[PDB]
Amino acid sequence: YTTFMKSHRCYDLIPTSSKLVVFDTSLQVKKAFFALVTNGVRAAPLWDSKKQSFVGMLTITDFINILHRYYKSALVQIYELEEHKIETWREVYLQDSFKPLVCISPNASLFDAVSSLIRNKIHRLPVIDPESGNTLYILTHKRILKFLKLFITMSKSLEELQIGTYANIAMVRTTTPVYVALGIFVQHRVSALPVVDEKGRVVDIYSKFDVINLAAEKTYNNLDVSVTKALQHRLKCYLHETLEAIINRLVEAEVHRLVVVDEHDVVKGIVSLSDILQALV
Amino acid sequence: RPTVFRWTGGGKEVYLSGSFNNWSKLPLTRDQNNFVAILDLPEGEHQYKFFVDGQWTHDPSEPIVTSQLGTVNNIIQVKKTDFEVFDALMVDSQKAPPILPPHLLQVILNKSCDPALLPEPNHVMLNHLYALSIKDGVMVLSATHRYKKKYVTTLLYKPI
Amino acid sequence: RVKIGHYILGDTLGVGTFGKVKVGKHELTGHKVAVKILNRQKIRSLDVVGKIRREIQNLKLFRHPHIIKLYQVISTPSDIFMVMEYVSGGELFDYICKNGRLDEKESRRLFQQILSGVDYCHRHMVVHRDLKPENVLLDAHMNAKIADFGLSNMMSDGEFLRTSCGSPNYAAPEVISGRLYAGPEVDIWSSGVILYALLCGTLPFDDDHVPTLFKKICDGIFYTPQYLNPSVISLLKHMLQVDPMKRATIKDIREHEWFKQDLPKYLFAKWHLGIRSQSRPNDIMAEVCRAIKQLDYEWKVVNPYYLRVRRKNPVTSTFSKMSLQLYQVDSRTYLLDFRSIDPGSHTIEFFEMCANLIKILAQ
Ligand SMILES: Nc1ncnc2c1ncn2[C@@H]1O[C@H](COP(=O)(O)OP(=O)(O)O)[C@@H](O)[C@H]1O
Ligand SMILES: O=C(O)c1c[nH]c2cc(Cl)c(-c3ccc(C4(O)CCC4)cc3)cc12
Ligand SMILES: Nc1ncnc2c1ncn2[C@@H]1O[C@H](COP(=O)(O)O)[C@@H](O)[C@H]1O
Ligand SMILES: Nc1ncnc2c1ncn2[C@@H]1O[C@H](COP(=O)(O)O)[C@@H](O)[C@H]1O
Ligand SMILES: [Cl-]
Ligand SMILES: [Cl-]
Ligand SMILES: [Cl-]
Ligand SMILES: [Cl-]
Repeated sequence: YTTFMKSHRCYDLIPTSSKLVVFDTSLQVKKAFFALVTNGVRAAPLWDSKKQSFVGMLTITDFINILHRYYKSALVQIYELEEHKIETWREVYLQDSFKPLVCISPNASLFDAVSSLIRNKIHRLPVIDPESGNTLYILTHKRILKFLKLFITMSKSLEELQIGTYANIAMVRTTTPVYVALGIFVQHRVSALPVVDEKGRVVDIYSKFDVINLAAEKTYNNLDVSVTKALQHRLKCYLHETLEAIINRLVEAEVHRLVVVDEHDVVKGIVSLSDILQALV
Repeated sequence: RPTVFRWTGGGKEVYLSGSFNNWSKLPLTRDQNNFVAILDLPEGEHQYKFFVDGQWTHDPSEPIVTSQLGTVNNIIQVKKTDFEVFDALMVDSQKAPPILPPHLLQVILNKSCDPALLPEPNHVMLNHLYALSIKDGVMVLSATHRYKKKYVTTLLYKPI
Repeated sequence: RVKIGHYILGDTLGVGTFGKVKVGKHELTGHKVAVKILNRQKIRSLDVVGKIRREIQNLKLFRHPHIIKLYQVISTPSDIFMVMEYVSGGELFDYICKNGRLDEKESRRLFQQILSGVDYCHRHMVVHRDLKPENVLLDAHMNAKIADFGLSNMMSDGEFLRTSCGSPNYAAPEVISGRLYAGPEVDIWSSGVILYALLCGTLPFDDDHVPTLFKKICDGIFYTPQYLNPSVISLLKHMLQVDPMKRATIKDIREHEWFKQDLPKYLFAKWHLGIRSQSRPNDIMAEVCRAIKQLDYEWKVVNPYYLRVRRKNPVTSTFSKMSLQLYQVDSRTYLLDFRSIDPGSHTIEFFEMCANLIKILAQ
């Protein structure tokens, strides 16, 4: 199975015609998050004009970070987000704690890419040609998982094989404010937070993707709202379900994770797209 | 090692005598005002003359060589480079503004579905620079490029 | 016996774009070939030395049942010989002269074959301009064979063609108007007249009075005889569009109900370009030169409207090239186009190179 990845080049997964959005580090950070929304993209590389190279990647995590790090109140402006460049914020977020750009060549194997995702604990990996130095495509877990499912022509229970995090699951409630919830994604470094009712039963899920709605609807200035109010603008699995069926359920919905739930719809663990690709590595 | 011998002029009978054929009257074939003969010769120096209707001559347009005895024969230096086509073609090689073609007025960005995915562009509009009006003192730049049999439209958000 | 390869050169078949074409019968087998003769001295007299190099390169790797195959190129010190496949049938033109027009079924068969070849060329970024029934030869079994690639040309990424080559009756409006073109569109117009000629036995655009011929061509106005099938009349109306943007694509022809019939298996947020300054074109060129030099960039003035500029990178210490061309949109406005010429990102370096110029320029 993994032998298939070590053979197939990154290039094969790049679509016939794609769109890439690049922000110069000198761009005002608020303009940058609105551009991610208008262009309908979850990640954009960053070109440092002074350095004459791609120094990094701007994602929703950066928006979650600025928001939670700098939100003072609903009554006051987040003056930083409003007037701060991507470079000014990149310096604050990464002071002594520095992290360089992680990239893959289109000639390199699909395995090299999957291994580099888990190696650096990232969801967005840019593809760069060595000679040209151009960023071609942003390789995601969902795209690799899609190509792999289209290739399958194991077979045991989710409890038997034991894949993913099943201990101390980060969660929110119905009434939980967005600010509080952002603070969870910050200290825990997780992608989504299951929303639970009056009892242990899970009614919804607030993902990092549901945070771009704040940028889109320009509502980020009020993070005092409950996670349910926030989700007003618009799936689980069982421990006895087979791995092949779980992989099938995730792709026939194009979702990053599934919740391992109990008989009375109560959370017991989680299984992310990241974990499945790791087991097959 | 084939060499072309051609006599541009008229005649009832034309012949070719050469070092390569021990100066024997080899006859040339007429088409129009051209009398030809193609023959394999070793890569070296060769002398030749023509016997055009009872008269010995050389092609004045072709290189000659005058003997110590006052004999004028044409000369031919069949070089190795003359044999291979691409080697020969290499040695051989030594107002008002245009109206804008309507093709450049067709983009893939403007004309549900995946926001990243785009239509295949016409080869003709690739490498061309497109830009969106400067709003809020920030310039937007775009261009579609190709890497192998795939295309990438890069958008640059650069302040000005 | 005048020999080349091992074939005995015979009678002149005709005279092509750059030289005579002769028959060749093999010394032993008797197999017949067509030999194009290109005098090295005459090919250097016209500056076609490069064109011939390309012409060979292409044809030497092509292999389609409806394109005359180039077997071998023999170089001699004097001339160059192109050994090609021979077809007994001769011109399609002469066929349509002796016999009349072709019956719907027969016309369709041949048109499918020609278009197949035309597609194959375009699929290989080669555009044979000058596509006429005179350049469509037939074999003993009545198969079309595309032949004079002397006026052909390559299709480059981001570049247009200018050469107004081909016969006036078969030439596209943009070709006769001498305007710029991409390449495939001009072959489609020619394929359209070839289709007309096959069905009607006459030319759609024809007149002794040259100005009224050119008027009709640019007015895309022709006669459709009563005997013509409305479905093929719909195909011709689509192929003979004066606007290239409204013209049929090989994909649009392939999709057509007349074409498809009995078709054999074996064949087949507003963005803006550059900047638009309304000033005098001679003054815009002087302005862009005053702008490029004010940025410390080395260039080369080709046309009085085309410039090729290079920039030394202060960080990666790599030279990056880009070309500038000024076109004419309205009768009132003109626009300046920026093309990329093939470390850090080449694409981004280009964007940054252009941006500087625009920040100090009009519309
Ligand atoms: N290739 C990369 N090189 C450097 N930093 C990166 C890269 N990709 C992402 N990052 C950083 O990793 C952090 C988390 O990003 P990520 O998990 O990919 O976001 P998302 O879940 O929205 O896709 C961010 O602070 C971002 O700047
Ligand atoms: O014509 C031109 O411009 C030529 C330029 N270079 C040439 C080289 C050759 Cl070899 C010939 C040639 C070839 C064959 C014949 C024959 O028909 C076979 C017997 C008589 C006649 C002339 C012709 C030209
Ligand atoms: N809500 C959550 N609580 C705890 N762990 C989680 C949660 N969501 C995902 N994980 C785990 O976090 C890791 C990375 O997940 P992800 O960010 O979703 O790709 C994996 O080991 C997941 O199992
Ligand atoms: N386990 C899940 N069940 C249902 N919807 C989910 C789940 N995980 C993510 N989503 C939805 O997927 C979107 C976020 O996308 P992503 O982070 O790519 O998975 C949001 O609309 C979430 O509600
Ligand atoms: Cl002829
Ligand atoms: Cl015969
Ligand atoms: Cl035949
Ligand atoms: Cl005719």
